[PDB]
Amino acid sequence: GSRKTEIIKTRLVRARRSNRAIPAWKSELPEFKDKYNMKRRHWRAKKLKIY
Amino acid sequence: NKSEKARSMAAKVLNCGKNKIWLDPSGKEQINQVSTREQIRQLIDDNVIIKK
Amino acid sequence: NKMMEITVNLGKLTKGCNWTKKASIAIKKFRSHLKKMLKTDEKITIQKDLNKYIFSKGLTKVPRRVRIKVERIADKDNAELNVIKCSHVLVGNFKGLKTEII
Amino acid sequence: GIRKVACIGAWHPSRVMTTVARAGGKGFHRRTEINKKVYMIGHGNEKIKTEYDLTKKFITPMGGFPHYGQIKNEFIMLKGAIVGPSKRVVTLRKSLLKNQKKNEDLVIKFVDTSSKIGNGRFQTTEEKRAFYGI
RNA sequence: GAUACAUUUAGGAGAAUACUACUCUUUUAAGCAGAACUGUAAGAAUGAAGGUGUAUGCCGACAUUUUGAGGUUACUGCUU
RNA sequence: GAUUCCUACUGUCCCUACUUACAAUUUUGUGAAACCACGAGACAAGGGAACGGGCUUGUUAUUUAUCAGCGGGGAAAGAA
RNA sequence: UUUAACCGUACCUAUACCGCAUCAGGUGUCUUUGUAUCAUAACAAAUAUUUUAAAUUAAAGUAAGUAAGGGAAUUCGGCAAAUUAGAUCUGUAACUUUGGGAUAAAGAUUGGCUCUAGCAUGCUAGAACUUUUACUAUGUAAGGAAUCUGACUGUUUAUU
RNA sequence: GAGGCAGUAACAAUAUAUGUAUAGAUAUAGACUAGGGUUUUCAAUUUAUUGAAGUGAAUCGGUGUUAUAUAAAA
Ligand SMILES: [Mg+2]
Ligand SMILES: [Mg+2]
Ligand SMILES: [Mg+2]
Ligand SMILES: [Mg+2]
Ligand SMILES: [Mg+2]
Ligand SMILES: [Mg+2]
Ligand SMILES: [Mg+2]
Ligand SMILES: [Mg+2]
Ligand SMILES: [Mg+2]
Ligand SMILES: [Mg+2]
Ligand SMILES: [Mg+2]
Ligand SMILES: [Mg+2]
Ligand SMILES: [Mg+2]
Ligand SMILES: [Mg+2]
Ligand SMILES: [Mg+2]
Ligand SMILES: [Mg+2]
Ligand SMILES: [Mg+2]
Ligand SMILES: [Mg+2]
Ligand SMILES: [Mg+2]
Ligand SMILES: [Mg+2]
Ligand SMILES: [Mg+2]
Ligand SMILES: [Mg+2]
Ligand SMILES: [Mg+2]
Ligand SMILES: [Mg+2]
Repeated sequence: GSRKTEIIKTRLVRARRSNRAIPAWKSELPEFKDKYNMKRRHWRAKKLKIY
Repeated sequence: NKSEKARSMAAKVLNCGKNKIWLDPSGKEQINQVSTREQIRQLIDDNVIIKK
Repeated sequence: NKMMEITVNLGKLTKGCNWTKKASIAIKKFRSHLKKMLKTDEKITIQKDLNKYIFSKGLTKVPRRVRIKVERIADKDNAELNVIKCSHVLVGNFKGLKTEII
Repeated sequence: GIRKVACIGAWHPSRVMTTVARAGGKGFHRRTEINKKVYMIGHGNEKIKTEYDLTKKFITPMGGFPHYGQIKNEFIMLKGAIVGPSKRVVTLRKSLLKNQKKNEDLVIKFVDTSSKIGNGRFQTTEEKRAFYGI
């Protein structure tokens, strides 16, 4: 809400980084040919609980 | 058809609402290539984008 | 190729419809009225200055009469097919005017 | 709701009887009624004259009958109300009953011919133009 | 059940209608006239209890005449 | 706050009638739930766990397989 | 003057919060133009969103209107609806804890235009002319006579 | 895991022969805090998916004093 402490910003930056699909350079490998990410979240559905 | 980008940017330059801007259907070609604030200020002086 | 001029009153056509939609109904009843006279069943199209005059009072009210002219033109999809266009004609007093053929 | 009947039947018998009132269609039925008196028989083109008037006039009122027009043929005039709307077939037949009661004669003074559309005040068209004076 | 006939549609209108069904069919809709409802149109002229002051000039609610006028056809009939 | 009587007022009533909008009736799109021993047509009397849809003697429906209403019965559905 | 360190500065105010949801519910503070002779109510500015079935015809519903003659005979009960109402001038009872009761009750007046008269200069009295007669679009107390109980202003079973 | 009832109840459905316009219709609008955390902006492909870019303080908030042995973003 444009008035954050130090801890709230450092935790919020790391939680943005982990919400991403698999990159395209890895998907061409035989290991990850059809595998896809399952731990994605939506910003309107589920809340992050940071306060 | 980049009509929505022209309506929103030209509202900021004149400090006016979106409903007052009148585009010109004759100069249809020039509006599809706008990307800067500078190109709009020449379009107002050529009366292609006028105020109501 | 001949042109027509008819007087059509919309107070007779839209008598007893719901007044919440009186202008919008007066267009659909206007289309079926000319399919009754002209036996041909191609299509009926309306010029923009005629459409603006019907909506001049609003949805609830409709002006009494209107003077029109009707011609047959070519289509915008196929060249060999046809369509019928209607247009507005300005006139002040409607007394004594008869339907003529141009 | 209000416009309904409250109770339909009792517990026993556990069906709905045919004598109760139930909603359905109405109209376009067939009826038959008796004892309508005949007053006058004539033709429509002719003028009817009585004794108690000085003027003579046709049977069709001013502006014609509503939804009908004019009469150009023979006609009959009888007393009372008759089944159905205008312009529909009506069958006439003789009476079944006998020993009808004798009454007296029929003396008709005048027949009305005013317009039946609005409140009409004039009998013939000459009374209308003599009033306004053209 | 008897006696005749058949393997019998499309589009509009209403006296018929919840959707079906029904009764009829080749003329659609303008404009006049007959018959009605409202109650005297706009414009123009002449007046007006007065008021200003000079320009025979401005500002005035309302009244009379043109006017039983003007407007409309969920009734009949003509004409192109 | 609880109770009775005068005046005015009125569709509360005698006794109901007419007009409009929104849902409903007709079309397209998205598209559920309660409930279900078997239900394949419905009744009169009998006996029976002393009030049968089915058992025993009698009387009876049927439009090419519908559509819209209604609340008599299923001792109707909810809650050991 | 290579003097003034460390952290936050995007965006949403309700279809970017909480009620399992793109939920007719709930949520701290401030600002906001014009007509409006007490105000209120209402309308217009400003700003933001938005695309295509049929219809003079059902019954029974949820809302809003009108009714000849009678006026509570309907009903446990005038439950629901109707009547009164603004402003100016006269006028005001029994009772009383002497303050009240009282805006008691009961009557009369109200437009438009042209002037006259006061001084405080935009407010108030009076006069003449005229009409299908004047708070009423919106807002706006039915009244009186008695009995039982609680002194009064106040509070309470969030959901019978 | 899949039936009947059933495509049934219940909800959504503005005009133009040529339009980046001419009209209609409903809703007062805009800023600080609590809560949300990339929803911001642009490009490409169809209120979606992927990828880049974007937050600059000596004087705007916190960091300071205390409310009679841990208290203020008004
Ligand atoms: Mg916060
Ligand atoms: Mg109607
Ligand atoms: Mg039949
Ligand atoms: Mg509807
Ligand atoms: Mg039995
Ligand atoms: Mg027995
Ligand atoms: Mg059924
Ligand atoms: Mg038990
Ligand atoms: Mg900033
Ligand atoms: Mg900001
Ligand atoms: Mg808030
Ligand atoms: Mg939420
Ligand atoms: Mg909400
Ligand atoms: Mg209807
Ligand atoms: Mg009455
Ligand atoms: Mg009366
Ligand atoms: Mg009584
Ligand atoms: Mg009684
Ligand atoms: Mg009451
Ligand atoms: Mg006076
Ligand atoms: Mg008390
Ligand atoms: Mg309670
Ligand atoms: Mg709906
Ligand atoms: Mg994005």
